[PDB]
Amino acid sequence: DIVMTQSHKFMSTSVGDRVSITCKASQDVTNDVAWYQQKPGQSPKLLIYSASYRYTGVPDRFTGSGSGTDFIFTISSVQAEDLAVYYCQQHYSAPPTFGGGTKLE
Amino acid sequence: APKLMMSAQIHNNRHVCDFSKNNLIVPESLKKKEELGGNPVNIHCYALLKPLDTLYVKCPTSKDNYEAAKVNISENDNEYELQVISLIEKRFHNFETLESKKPGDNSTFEKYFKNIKIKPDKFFEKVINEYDDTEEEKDLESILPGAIVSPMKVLKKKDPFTSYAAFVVPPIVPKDLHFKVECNNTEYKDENQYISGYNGIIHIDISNSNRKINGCDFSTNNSSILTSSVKLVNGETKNCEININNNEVFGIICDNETNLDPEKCFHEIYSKDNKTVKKFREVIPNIDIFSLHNSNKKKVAYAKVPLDYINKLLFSCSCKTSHTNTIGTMKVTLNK
Amino acid sequence: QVQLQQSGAELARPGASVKLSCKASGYTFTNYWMQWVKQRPGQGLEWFGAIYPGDGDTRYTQKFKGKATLTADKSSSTAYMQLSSLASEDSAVYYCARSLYLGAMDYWGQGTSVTVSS
Repeated sequence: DIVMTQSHKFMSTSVGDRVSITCKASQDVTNDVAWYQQKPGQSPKLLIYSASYRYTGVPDRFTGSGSGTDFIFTISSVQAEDLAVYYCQQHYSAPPTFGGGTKLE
Repeated sequence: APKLMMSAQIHNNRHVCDFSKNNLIVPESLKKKEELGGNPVNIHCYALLKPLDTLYVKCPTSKDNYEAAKVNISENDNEYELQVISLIEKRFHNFETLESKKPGDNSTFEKYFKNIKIKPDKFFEKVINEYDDTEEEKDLESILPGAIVSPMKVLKKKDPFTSYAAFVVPPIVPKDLHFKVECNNTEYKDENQYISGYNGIIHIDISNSNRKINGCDFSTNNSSILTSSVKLVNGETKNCEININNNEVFGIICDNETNLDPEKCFHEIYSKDNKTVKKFREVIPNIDIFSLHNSNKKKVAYAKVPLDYINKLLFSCSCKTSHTNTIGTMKVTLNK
Repeated sequence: QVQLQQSGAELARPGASVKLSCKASGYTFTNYWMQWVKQRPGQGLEWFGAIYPGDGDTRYTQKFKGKATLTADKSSSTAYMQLSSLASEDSAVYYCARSLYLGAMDYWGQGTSVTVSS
């Protein structure tokens, strides 16, 4: 199975800052990566699909980039409600696999 | 014979077949005896077309279209194309009684095939006549004027390994008409060379039912297609009305200056009363309809109604110009 | 209008079995994957397995193949996940999630909590 590594379990940022979260695939997955946001007590929400496309209704401050093995999720200007755990996931090869998540504080 | 098959027939107007994939990666009982690469196989699929029916051909999806499917999957298809999918979703893998006998990474598969390389783009608009060695990919229309033809498109974006294309044969053929299309790919296997290629092919014939038909040509009185016409081409609305029956053939022909309204006639029809476009399935869903919503051109449509057809409808189809301020048309009273 | 409604919380004794449900509405059930995602208390997301009800194909992460069974009822647009021989490691929230086959999970259920305890 493909391993998705989010090397940072935790990430701190101020309201109004830019922040980037990294996710590395153990093999090439092309653009078959999704990013999810999970806030306490809630189901995960899809934010980015196919590595760099904003999902329907996702605010403009959220973006993603990358192709191959190195992927980046970015918040251009963090808002106070953006604290959550962010997860990457690959679906290039079955079974889909999740990164370990990064908690934004 | 070679590995010959006829396309499957559905209703009285649909023909369909496909090509297989991943067949040169054989088991050791064969592979250990092999060296220096894999080769294509002698597989053929045949179509026999009559006026106004539709031929569907399915091929392994090119890597470009595969990658596109992975984002296009988020979009929906219209009902007609979904119905088409149910016509053509069948895969053809007839192993007969495969009883104790030898048989006869999703983008990695696409890459593994070194990017599947089948006939590209408007698979059936640019078509090869079997007339001569040039094999020129001619406009379908220059052989079959008024023909309706799709771009090539993915079968199920959620099963993005198969793509397909289709076209509708008009009433007029240049006598003994033959076309062909083909679908190639590559692969490799457990040998000392690690290369391999594969191919599939379709031969398209016609039956002895071609003739001029009804339909009120909007380009010329000296129609090469129709037994009826409408005075003048443009600048003012002109029209026809016709009493036709099942087992008769009729249609609508726009000029280069005009286009069909209904956009997908005949799948849609114009209701004279209340001035509105409806489906050719509103009261008669159990129906052979001789057209294609995703066609490359929306200027010409006709219908060949068989004797076993059970339907009846009073409706119209029209042609409108770039000014839009016209209803130039023919009223179709089918089985009136 | 796409909705996934999951069943209520379960308390189960070790060694017993439980069957969770995920009722889908608002889309063509047989054009999509229904998958399950496991989240143990305080931990990350684990992709569990999926069924494609259109053809019945199932796919499991290897570690979960032994004890879990995924099924679907096309007539009611409902997916089921059955956990057997429950152990403390099975205590978790299980989410169902819609995706195109092998794709991004766009709609999620609210989750069902399973607690394994004597």
